[PDB]
Amino acid sequence: MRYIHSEETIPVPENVKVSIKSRLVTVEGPRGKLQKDLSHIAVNFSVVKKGVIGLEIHHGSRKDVAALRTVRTIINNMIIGVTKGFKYKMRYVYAHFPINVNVEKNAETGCYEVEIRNFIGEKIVRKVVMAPGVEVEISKAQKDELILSGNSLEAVSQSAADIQQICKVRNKDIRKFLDGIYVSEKGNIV
Amino acid sequence: NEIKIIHLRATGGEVGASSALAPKIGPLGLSPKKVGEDIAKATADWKGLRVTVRLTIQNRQAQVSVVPTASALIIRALKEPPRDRKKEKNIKHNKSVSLDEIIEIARTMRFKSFSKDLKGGVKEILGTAFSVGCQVDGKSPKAISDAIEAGEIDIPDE
Amino acid sequence: CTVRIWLVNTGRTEHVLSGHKGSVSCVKWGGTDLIYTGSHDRSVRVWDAVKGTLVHNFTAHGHWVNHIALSSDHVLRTAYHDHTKEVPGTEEERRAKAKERFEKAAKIKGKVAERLVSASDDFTMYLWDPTNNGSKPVARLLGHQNKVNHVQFSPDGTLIASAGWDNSTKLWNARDGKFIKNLRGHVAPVYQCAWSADSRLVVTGSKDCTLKVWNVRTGKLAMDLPGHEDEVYAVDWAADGELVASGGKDKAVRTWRN
Amino acid sequence: AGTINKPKKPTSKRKTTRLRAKISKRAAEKKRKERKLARKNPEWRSKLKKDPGIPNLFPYKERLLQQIEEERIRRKEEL
Amino acid sequence: LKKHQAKMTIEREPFSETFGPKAQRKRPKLSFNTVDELAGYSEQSLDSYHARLEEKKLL
Amino acid sequence: PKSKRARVYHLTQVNKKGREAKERLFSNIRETIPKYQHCFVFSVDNMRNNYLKDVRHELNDCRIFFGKTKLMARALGTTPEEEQADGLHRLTRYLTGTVGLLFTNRDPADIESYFSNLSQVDFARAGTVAPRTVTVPPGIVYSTGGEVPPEHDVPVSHTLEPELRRLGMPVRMIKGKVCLGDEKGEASEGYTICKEGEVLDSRQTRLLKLFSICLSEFKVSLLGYWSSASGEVTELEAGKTRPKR
Amino acid sequence: KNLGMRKNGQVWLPAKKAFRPTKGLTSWELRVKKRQEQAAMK
Amino acid sequence: QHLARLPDINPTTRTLLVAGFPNVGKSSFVRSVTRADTPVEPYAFTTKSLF
Amino acid sequence: PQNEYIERHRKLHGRRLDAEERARKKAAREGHKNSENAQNLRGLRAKLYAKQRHAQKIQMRKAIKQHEERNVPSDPIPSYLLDRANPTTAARFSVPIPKVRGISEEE
Amino acid sequence: SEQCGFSLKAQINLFKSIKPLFANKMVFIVLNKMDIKKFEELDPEMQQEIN
RNA sequence: UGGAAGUCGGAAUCCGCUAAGGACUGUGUAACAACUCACCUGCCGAAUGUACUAGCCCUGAAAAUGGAUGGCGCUCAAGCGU
Ligand SMILES: [Mg+2]
Repeated sequence: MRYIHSEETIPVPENVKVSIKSRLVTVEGPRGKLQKDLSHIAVNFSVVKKGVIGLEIHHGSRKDVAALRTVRTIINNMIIGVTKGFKYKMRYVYAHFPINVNVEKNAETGCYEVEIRNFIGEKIVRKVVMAPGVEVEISKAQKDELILSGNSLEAVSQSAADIQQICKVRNKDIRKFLDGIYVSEKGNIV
Repeated sequence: NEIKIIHLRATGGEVGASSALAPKIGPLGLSPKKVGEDIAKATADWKGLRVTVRLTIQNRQAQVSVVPTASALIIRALKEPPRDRKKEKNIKHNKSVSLDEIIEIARTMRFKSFSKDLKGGVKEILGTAFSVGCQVDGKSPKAISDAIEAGEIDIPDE
Repeated sequence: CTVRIWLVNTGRTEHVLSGHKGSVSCVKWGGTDLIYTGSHDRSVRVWDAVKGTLVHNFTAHGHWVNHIALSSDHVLRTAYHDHTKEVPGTEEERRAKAKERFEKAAKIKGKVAERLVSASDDFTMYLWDPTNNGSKPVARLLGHQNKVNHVQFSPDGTLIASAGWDNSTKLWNARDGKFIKNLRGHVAPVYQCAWSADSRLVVTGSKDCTLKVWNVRTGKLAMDLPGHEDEVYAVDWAADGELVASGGKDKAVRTWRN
Repeated sequence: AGTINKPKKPTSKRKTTRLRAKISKRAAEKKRKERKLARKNPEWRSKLKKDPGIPNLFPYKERLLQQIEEERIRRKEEL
Repeated sequence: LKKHQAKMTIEREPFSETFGPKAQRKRPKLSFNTVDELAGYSEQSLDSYHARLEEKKLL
Repeated sequence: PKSKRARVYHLTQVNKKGREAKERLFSNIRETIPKYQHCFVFSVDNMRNNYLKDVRHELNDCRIFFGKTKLMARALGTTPEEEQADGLHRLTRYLTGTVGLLFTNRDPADIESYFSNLSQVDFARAGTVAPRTVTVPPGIVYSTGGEVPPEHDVPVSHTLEPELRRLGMPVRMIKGKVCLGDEKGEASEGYTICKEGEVLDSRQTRLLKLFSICLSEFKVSLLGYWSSASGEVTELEAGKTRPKR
Repeated sequence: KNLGMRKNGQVWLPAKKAFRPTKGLTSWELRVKKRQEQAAMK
Repeated sequence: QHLARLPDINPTTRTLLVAGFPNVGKSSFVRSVTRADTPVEPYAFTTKSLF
Repeated sequence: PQNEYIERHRKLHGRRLDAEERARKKAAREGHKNSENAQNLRGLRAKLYAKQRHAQKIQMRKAIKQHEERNVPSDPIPSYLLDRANPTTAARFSVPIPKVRGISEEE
Repeated sequence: SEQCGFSLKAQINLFKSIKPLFANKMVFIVLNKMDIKKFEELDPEMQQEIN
């Protein structure tokens, strides 16, 4: 069955600018500006109402109709990122060897860099480079906590996932060796 | 001057009920020997039966009481022969108890019952007796409960 | 796992004997108003039936207790009926005759002491004298190569007959429990045995569709009784010794005579 | 599996005349054997097959049932 | 009796009721009844263990 | 649709009720209507409502129905044609949201006095306004979270540590004890569960319930009662204020 | 602000609606009438 | 699995064997004198194996 | 270490901070993983997987049928034969197999 | 102090019962929990029994 | 049962209050506690759920020189049905 018409709606807040041209969505807000290329998905964009963006698919199958929900959630995440932002709090815990975390900002590339030392007494220095637009700070309110903030949810969550996966324990019982850096909180900056 | 209430399970006529009680009443200043003596004195009516004992503790002395439970009342009303707990195990409470005794047990347990009337109280006691495994009036407690619903047996009101 | 005591006139349960962990497979009532039970929890228990209380508990067997037998079952089954074919006039005389028959059958060294033999699935029997020995068995009867199904004292109390699943019936001394002789000739497991009134003969009914009458003094197969088309489940010898009744899977009663 | 980077030996869809003839002969033998087994078959079969009836999503099933009642009543009146 | 002791013990107590997460075995099987018998049994067991040791050393 | 969520089958004793529960509620209400002089409508909005058992036990001579709102409305009768008694359709306009019916033979002033003197302290639900700021102190986390003094308190169970971490407390396990930061209460600030005037969400109310901190109360607000003799409904204080449908 | 908790922790996710691509073809009252007619037919 | 987790006890060496009723401080004494991690709790039969 | 030392470690220190959520996510991914295994395994491994899944489905259907039907010997034997393992127990003088395949002398 | 849940008579009886296992050995009775109750605070007939 | 409070086991599995709640579905404790599921109520809003059947697709077992719908290649076909 091909469905003749299907549509979705995305509300836009008052202080948010949205510009779509050739399925290239640019969303600007108080916190910055984001872009996303959605040219791989067949969708007709329109302005159905003042402050509401309409998404239409004509003569589409169930798969094509279902893709519009993903497009809606992606654009809503961009809007939330430029309005409130995204923040991931991570905790690093240890048993014997204290994990040393150093955060620097590379001046030439403009990206943050996280260096991890003394992970279960290892002599190697782990280096993980954040996605651009993601800021990392060592928290002062809580013990052994990093805070990753940004406008792109995908970039923030992927940077958190890279830091989590760089400190992997190998050839040890994970019921006994509990050392690592884990995502402890997800939310908005505002 | 603070009053503490401690509920435990004890066997009547035994001093060893304080064995699991002494580690927590020791710091409270209570003497386990006299606490067990008071427990045995309170539970001398309930020889061989697992009963619930309430301890009220204030100024480092304990007052003992026996909280009545439906299972203990039914097993006491069964009037089984005296037995040795250590040598005779895996017993079954298969004797018969009268409906008047069931109604008296329900009247005793009215202070715990949330039911509206003695019919519901007697039905709760009959269900407890059915779980125990005894008979009522030579018949099944479930059958007498069904008869009380169907109206053949009249339960007095209050 | 219970034994209930019923009053026959009213149909009311007076006592319930509980404490067994398995099915109570056999019950006897002795002349001292003691109830003996054997159960599948490898236990043989003695109860006072007036109070309904447990007096003795024996846990010597290693598997299911199949059968129990008393030294005075032959006179306890018949009470005051005996060879005279006449009954006493009054109930007191009848009770006195029954009591004196029980005492004559149950006297051990001048005092009344009922002896109990228990046949189990651990290939063994045990002999108990609760009056004189208590919880210590008189003897352990060994020699069967398979489970023992039925066991019975002789009417004179000198012999014990046991039927086993090893195709054999064995004879034992009823005093010290020593093995005497083996009655060989059955080809399927022997299910039941029964004594004659004069303690000369034992009839055994087996799974091999046959009854066999054995002379115990010569230790020989006196008579062979075929005719059942299927397995034999129940065998009885009459108290006056006139008839032997058998029944089983062939759905027909068979009475045998001399 | 690493099929894309290191494919294995291909499975040929090109037939051989010997295999084609053998498959045709076995198909003919199988249909003859099925005819023989259906002839010799002792399985019970009904004289009248179980008819499935009228579908529920057909919008005029009620009018069809009305017509069936009316026709049966008319046939009973005529007979 | 020896040809059936193992099957008899397994029939009396299955493996799952003896050891494991669902075991119900609480009382062990002992070759001694009293403390004096246990002391004599331990002395005889130590003597037999030692004697087996010198016999194996000599062999 | 081959791609679908596999429904779990429940191997549990209790089944779904269905239409027979609705018919039983209909029959119970329609058979308790003629036996009682007054029918109160009460509301308990955004409350835990487990103290209605105590209310039922106290008012043993009365009958309390706490079923579905539309089911009770159809049991009473929404229109004057289908109403069971004279004027119950005038009582049905109060049945919006979480409501209950109270069939009684007592005096209306007695019922109002009982429900005005009924006082109970209850755990807050989501959406309520926090009356005060709750802060778990740094160091060993105790059972009450600092409401009682720590000398009178007991350490919290070590099985609650993953639940506290999931609810957002940055707690850790030190030698078998749940601690907020360090065992000596260093290098970590206290955890503010809620602030005064802040609308509580379900995470904060779950944290307060696990720390046994009650920030609300259980109030039963009477909207109006119907009398069988008069045949008319009397409007009360909460009845004049609450929306009707 | 949202009061409920989301199971996977993505609190920014919107309150989704059910995926019903055939929504709006038939009305509720017509479906009630069809329910009555189908029940009588059965 | 139980044999793998069993402690190693040499029967022919210098040994201090602590015994008595439950809840009398045996595990507390062993924790005080040795490095063994045996639990100390106020309920009876906290220690259910040889340490 | 001695006795239940891993259980003691879990009591004293807990587990990894992501263990519960990762176990939940893996249990949630089991459906996609089972479909991928059904559509992508090859050969004898695929045949054994399909057979063992067929066995699981049969056992699950039996369990569901028993849970639906929760709310609803043969030959006479004596007492001493009860609770034992007993067999079920179900002119032209023709044998059960009157004709078999003939064997030639070279075979 | 009998805070273990068992009487001093029971402890002495257990010691006397397991005394035959102590043959050819080295026995020390350690009175624990001296911060709670001293040996001098006992009944002198208890003290005579311990002695 | 040393301990076993729905949740190591064996067997029973009833009643009240009910809107509904198992003499308990799992996590958990030494035992409790605590959490959770079944079931019920409030919010929301219109179509769903299960089991089978028929099409096409994937798997449903393969060795060994490099190769075959005849080859190129073909994806609203240059495949399949009419
Ligand atoms: Mg201890």
